Amino acid sequence: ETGCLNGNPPKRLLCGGFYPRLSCCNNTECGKLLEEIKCALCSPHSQSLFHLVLPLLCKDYCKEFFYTCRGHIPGFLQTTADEFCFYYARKDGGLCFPDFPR
Repeated sequence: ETGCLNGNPPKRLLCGGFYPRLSCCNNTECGKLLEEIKCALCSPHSQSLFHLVLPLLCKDYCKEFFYTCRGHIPGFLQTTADEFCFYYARKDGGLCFPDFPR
């Protein structure tokens, strides 16, 4: 199931706080969330995470991201969390971002 957005699968050993052993590679709370989402490219399931360009978000994390970054991101005041997560969160509850413990 693992796969990088590159051609080759991940390599076991820089986003090391999220994917230390194997990978593909503001002071606000929204900034920390933007760091986490930034490190989604280095995920071993990044090819499956990417099927605003964001990985398939978990529902709870999608609500948390929307409410935490609303007002800092253009257009988040122009939509509800239900529609935003309807477009960006994964529905089946399977493999979603974040795919690391938190």
